[PDB]
Amino acid sequence: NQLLTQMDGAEGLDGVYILAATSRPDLIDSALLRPGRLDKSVICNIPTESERLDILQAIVNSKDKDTGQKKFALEKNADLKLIAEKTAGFSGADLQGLCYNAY
Amino acid sequence: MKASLTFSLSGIYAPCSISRDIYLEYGDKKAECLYGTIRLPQYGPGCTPGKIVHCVLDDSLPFCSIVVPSKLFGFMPTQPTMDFCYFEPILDNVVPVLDSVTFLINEQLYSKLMDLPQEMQQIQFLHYKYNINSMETVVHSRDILTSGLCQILNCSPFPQGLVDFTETQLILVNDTEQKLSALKYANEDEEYALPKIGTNSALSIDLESLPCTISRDLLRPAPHINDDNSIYAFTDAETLLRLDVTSGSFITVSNMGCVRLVKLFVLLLPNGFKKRTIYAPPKIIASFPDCSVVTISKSNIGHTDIPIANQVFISRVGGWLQSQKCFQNIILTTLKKFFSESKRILCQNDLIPIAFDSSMADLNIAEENDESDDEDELGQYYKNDSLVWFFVTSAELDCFSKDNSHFIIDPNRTKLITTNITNRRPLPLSRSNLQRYYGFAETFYYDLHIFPYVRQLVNILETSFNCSQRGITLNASVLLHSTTNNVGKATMVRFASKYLGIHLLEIDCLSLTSNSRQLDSTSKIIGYIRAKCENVLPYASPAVIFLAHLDSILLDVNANQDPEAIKLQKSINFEMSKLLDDFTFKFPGTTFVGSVNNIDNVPSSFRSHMRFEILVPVPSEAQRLRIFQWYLSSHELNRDVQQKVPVSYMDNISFSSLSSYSAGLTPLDIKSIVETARMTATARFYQESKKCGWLPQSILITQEDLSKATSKARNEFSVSIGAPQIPNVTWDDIGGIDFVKGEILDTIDMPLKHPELFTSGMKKRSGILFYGPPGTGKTLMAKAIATNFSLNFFSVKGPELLNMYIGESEANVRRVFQKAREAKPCVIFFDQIDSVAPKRGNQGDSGGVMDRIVSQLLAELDGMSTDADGVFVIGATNRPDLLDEALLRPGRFDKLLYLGIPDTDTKQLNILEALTRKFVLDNDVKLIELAKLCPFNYTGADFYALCSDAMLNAMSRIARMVEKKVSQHNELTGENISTRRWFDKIATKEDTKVVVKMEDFLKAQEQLTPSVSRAELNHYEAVRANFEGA
Ligand SMILES: Nc1ncnc2c1ncn2[C@@H]1O[C@H](COP(=O)(O)OP(=O)(O)OP(=O)(O)O)[C@@H](O)[C@H]1O
Ligand SMILES: Nc1ncnc2c1ncn2[C@@H]1O[C@H](COP(=O)(O)OP(=O)(O)OP(=O)(O)O)[C@@H](O)[C@H]1O
Ligand SMILES: [Mg+2]
Ligand SMILES: [Mg+2]
Repeated sequence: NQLLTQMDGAEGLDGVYILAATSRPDLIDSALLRPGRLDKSVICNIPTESERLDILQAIVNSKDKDTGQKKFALEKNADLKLIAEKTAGFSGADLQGLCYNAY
Repeated sequence: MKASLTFSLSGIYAPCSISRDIYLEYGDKKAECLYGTIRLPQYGPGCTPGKIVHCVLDDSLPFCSIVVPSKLFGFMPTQPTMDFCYFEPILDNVVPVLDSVTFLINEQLYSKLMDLPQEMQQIQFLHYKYNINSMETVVHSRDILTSGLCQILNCSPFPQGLVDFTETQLILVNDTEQKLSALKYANEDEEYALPKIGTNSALSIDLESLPCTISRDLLRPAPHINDDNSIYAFTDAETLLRLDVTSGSFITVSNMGCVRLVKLFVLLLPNGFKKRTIYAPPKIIASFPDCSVVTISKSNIGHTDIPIANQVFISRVGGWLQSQKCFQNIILTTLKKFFSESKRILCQNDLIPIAFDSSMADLNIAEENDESDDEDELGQYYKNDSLVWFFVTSAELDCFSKDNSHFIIDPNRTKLITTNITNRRPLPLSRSNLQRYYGFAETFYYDLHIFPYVRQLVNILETSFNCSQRGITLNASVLLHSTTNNVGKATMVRFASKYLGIHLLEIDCLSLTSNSRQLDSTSKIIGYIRAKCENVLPYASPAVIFLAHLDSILLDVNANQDPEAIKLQKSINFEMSKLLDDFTFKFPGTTFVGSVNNIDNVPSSFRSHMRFEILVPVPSEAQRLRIFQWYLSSHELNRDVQQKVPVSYMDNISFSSLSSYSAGLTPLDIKSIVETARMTATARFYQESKKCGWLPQSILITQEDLSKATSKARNEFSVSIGAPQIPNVTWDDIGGIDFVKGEILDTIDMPLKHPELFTSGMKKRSGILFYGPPGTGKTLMAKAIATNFSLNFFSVKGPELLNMYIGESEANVRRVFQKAREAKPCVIFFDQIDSVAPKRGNQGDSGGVMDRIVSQLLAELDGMSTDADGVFVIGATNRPDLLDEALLRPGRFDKLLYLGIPDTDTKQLNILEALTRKFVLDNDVKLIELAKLCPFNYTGADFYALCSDAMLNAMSRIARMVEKKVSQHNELTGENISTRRWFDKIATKEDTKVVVKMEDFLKAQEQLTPSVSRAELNHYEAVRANFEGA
């Protein structure tokens, strides 16, 4: 009841933005979907092979994190970018783990 | 410009005349009907806003001479014609046409004109009867146009301007009440005779003190500067001839004792002061207590009877500022100046007032006099603010005797000699103002009809006086205290002192030269207190001692005491007790009048020996009326300000509106609001001055910004106590609540207003409880209450109360809830009571704190005996079954009002339009179309969501249009640009209203869905069907 109040409908409205995450839409407040509340409910999809392409096209660049030496700066397979489309079933789970295995 | 004045026989509608010479110094052949402007010299604080006048050229008028109609001002040419005025030429004759004018007319001629069905016949009648012609004629807001007949009722918003029926509505009003029989302009009526009006040997008339200052430049005759000074008298009618000796003569008659010669003048023709009177400056009336009917006769004498009195032995009155080292020097120096700068007659048994600015103070000035020429300073800089009386006392007359009234002091043959002091009692204010004559710092005029505590204290002092004038000495004393700060404690004592003609000391304790300092000098401080007091009492008239902030020095025991803390405390109590009681025998009839800020904090001993008690409250609405009536008065604005352009209110101001909207504010806040309004209006004035412009004659206060300033006053209050502010939610920003607004007005408006006829019964409906599904405005109603009514808005946000330690309740809920009793009439808002007050029967483990909160909340809330201080508690809940038996219909919180899903047909429209307030839509897509296109079961705030995301897609449309237009720009000019330069070099104003045409509504209807489904509604509809157990 405190959290359902302080930010909304009083001094406290002013300019604060709020960005949540959940495990479930069940165990969360019925005060969803009000303009005075958390409301937009942005979609996160099931990542396909196309999202595999997207993820590998990100993995291939630790972009400008120490521009003088990229993570995996020196690699084979300059041909066959998207080296791991085979992972299409992985759901993208923590591929930093596979990246550390590769390392 | 200076100009000479003359009054014509008057057509009223007939023009004034412009002289050829002014039509050469400001000659303009394109504008032969030169519209002049004149300032009329008058009695009063300053020259009232000048008149624009329509005029005809005349070559016959002597140099700078000008003529205006007499009866246009209600005066007649039988009365003394004033010979001068001031003139201003209107720049390029620039004048606005009036937006509206209203006229009042007698019912006979009103009906005779309204019998004509063709309005143009009345328009020609304006010409045939009144010779009015458009664009030629200028008209003025309230002027009576013929006695018993036509009058202008208002010009608006301007007081003056041009007229044309092509824009001027010419509103007419019927005098059904015949008040035009009384509202006749004629300031003179012919008397039945001049003989038999008394006898020239003896007239008797009430004297009065002239309500204003007057000065040598306004008078018609030409006295000298060095002699003839200071002393003058003013007369009203053919009375000037009943004395046989005209205006400009001396007379000397007095009701008792010695004669007192004075120069008598006719009043200037433009005078507002009541006739059948003889007016005088305070100087004369000061010698003549009561006896207001004065003996009058010719009493003339052949110039000055005595040319010398070779020494004079003057004496000062006792009184507060007349006995201090820091004033002594300025007192003597101003005395020397005053007596040196002019020659005067003086007499034993007479008083001389002296006035000076106490700001001059600890500035000596080294060289201006005695080693320097006689005329020395422009008092324009060497101002005045405070006033003193010197008694003329003995004088050394020659062989001549008895005719002492002519004693005079040659500056070389004579000297003035101090005799230390004398005792005399000042005038009663009821008969005469000093302050309003000298223009000093004001002392607000109470009236005992409507201020109960004033009636109290005035009666106490009145009896203390008169009982000891009779044989019975009274040791009367009183303490004033208040619950709030800043109520006018000192103002009351001062007012009473003047109203009764009683002397006072004015002392404040805060300015004592030491604190409650640890090393004992309570001796030093109480010694200085008595030693400063005593000095005047050996020659005091009946007087009071007023002590400001006794609470600063009468500290009270126990917080953590040093031994010296005990010694100081007891010493102070003892010495003060002795001092006061001793005074009661040291002098009779001399009254201690204290002031304090926390009556709990005054020590018990003093609290016992004190006599009377008076509690002065925050004022009522009935009192507020008179408060505004004072600080919005002409004199009470004009005093503060240099520029010759005066200020006024518009006569439209609703005193009801101020008095209601200013509820709960203290008098000091009312000053703040009015002076802020004055500022904002002057800022508007100088904004107007940026162009050649219009209305230059005077700024007026107006109802809009005077209303606005209340909001700032309330916020500056709130930042002192109760920091939260609230965003505005005006009444129309909600709708579709008709029954609910009904009951809320039946609870917070009608029982609160009109207690003159509402019985104000011995108990009252305590509050309002809103219950139902979320998103039905039940929060919004509270912000609306906070916006529109004058009520303050304290609140706690749900479980803002509960806190870590055991004993939660005193840590919050007690302090806040009593703070609402401590505040002026104010709501407490609650939300989520179903979280704050669990039903006690659902007992909880782990300390059961819910029982502690609920018990303290009920105890502080309910019963409310002797406690109907407007503490409305109002609030919202989700599901009322979880409320405690706190809800059980004792009327402690139980005004249940439901809110729910609207009626299908048009209340959704009322919702959409209300949320469309200050929204914009500008096509044939009427809101009916939207309200029909939306399907039902969408409800409440979900329609605000529908507008919200429609607006979002509308701004998205505008954003992508901007993206296109900026791309097409960057392709052609400004090849390296992005943002700030772009926006600062575009100048859109057609697009910037960014109105949605349509389509955003349709895709909102596609994208939105009801936020609570019927399967969710059923869970609320169950508790709805409980009807809280019915
Ligand atoms: N009813 C009133 N009419 C005119 N002026 C008022 C009124 N009430 C207050 N004032 C103004 O407010 C001030 C009142 O001063 P006063 O000594 O009475 O009280 P205070 O200084 O506000 O309070 P306290 O002595 O409790 O600290 C003056 O400036 C006075 O002009
Ligand atoms: N006239 C109106 N009628 C109904 N709703 C309105 C009206 N005007 C505005 N609203 C919307 O209703 C909202 C407030 O609804 P309400 O107070 O019932 O719900 P809430 O504050 O989200 O929840 P809760 O009442 O549970 O605290 C406003 O913020 C606004 O979006
Ligand atoms: Mg005060
Ligand atoms: Mg709400």
